[PDB]
Amino acid sequence: KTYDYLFKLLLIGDSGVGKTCVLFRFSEDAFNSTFISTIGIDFKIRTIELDGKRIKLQIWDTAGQERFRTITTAYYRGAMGIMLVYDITNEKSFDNIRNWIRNIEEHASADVEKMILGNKCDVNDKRQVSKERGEKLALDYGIKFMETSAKANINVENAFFTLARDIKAKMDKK
Amino acid sequence: MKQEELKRLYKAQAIQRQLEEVEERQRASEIQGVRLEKALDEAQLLQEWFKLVLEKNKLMRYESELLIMAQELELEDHQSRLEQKLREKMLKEESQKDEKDLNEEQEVFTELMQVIEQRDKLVDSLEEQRIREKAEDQHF
Ligand SMILES: Nc1nc2c(ncn2[C@@H]2O[C@H](COP(=O)(O)OP(=O)(O)NP(=O)(O)O)[C@@H](O)[C@H]2O)c(=O)[nH]1
Ligand SMILES: [Mg+2]
Repeated sequence: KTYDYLFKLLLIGDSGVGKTCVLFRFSEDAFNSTFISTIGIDFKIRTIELDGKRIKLQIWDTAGQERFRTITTAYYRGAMGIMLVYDITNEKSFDNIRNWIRNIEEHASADVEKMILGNKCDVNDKRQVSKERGEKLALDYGIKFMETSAKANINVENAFFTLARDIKAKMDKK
Repeated sequence: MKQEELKRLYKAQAIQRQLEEVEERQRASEIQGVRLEKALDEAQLLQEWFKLVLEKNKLMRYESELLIMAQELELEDHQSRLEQKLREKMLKEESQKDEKDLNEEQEVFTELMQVIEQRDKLVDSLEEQRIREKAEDQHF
């Protein structure tokens, strides 16, 4: 009804980095410390109005665990935006972003937009990846990066808004 | 008691409330339809009947839409059930799983994924409605 067009987005990243909680706060304004790992894949809707335009966000939430990596790969192709999520409190998550990008190249069609977020920045205390590291990596790929916190509602909005527009600009400009 | 499936049920009920309003005015619109059909200043009333055709159209768009929203929530519920059932099955160790347990665990995983599939099919068909509305309403 309300939506001019809808975009399919995808959240990928090692298990536990908070993809589900990120999607939860974006769509619901809420958070739950309880850890319940995504089984297979899920998706949620949020319609937004940027540029005077309402766009229906169909956001797919992949399971981080290798068990389902198989299945999650199936949904890379239709994706029109993808967000690679790593955990500031875990560096190994940060290093697997390369593995995720390889996955993107094997399954997502090259035109895909891309964005990287380091989440759980609400507490620096156990930070093991400096924010500077993350940004220079993103710039190495050229794609936009941001730190976020689903616990504190920091940049979740911001992030989804900007990837949503970049796909807009790219597709209407075409 | 339940927890924030609540939202799903209140919303389902609201959807059927406005559904109810809608086929209410579908009945009314249809009856004025056959009244003015019986009629055929006449120019003015033709303008009015034109308004009513527009109205039937708008009502159909809203109605088919509401029907989808309804089945969306039904699927979301079914998904919730299926998911928590699979997890309870997954807590037992693989060593303790026999063929019945393994296979039905299996079975609920696939039913689950298929339910997700149909959710998306509703998103897509909802979209074909959006684009057709754009396309024929382009003349308007
Ligand atoms: N402090 C903090 N904790 C967070 C944040 N986001 C998620 N968490 C916590 O970190 C854990 C990860 O949750 P989850 O969203 O399921 O991560 P995930 O990447 O979806 N896991 P999986 O990929 O297996 O489904 C949870 O215990 C959650 O409460 C955040 O922004 N800040
Ligand atoms: Mg998850």
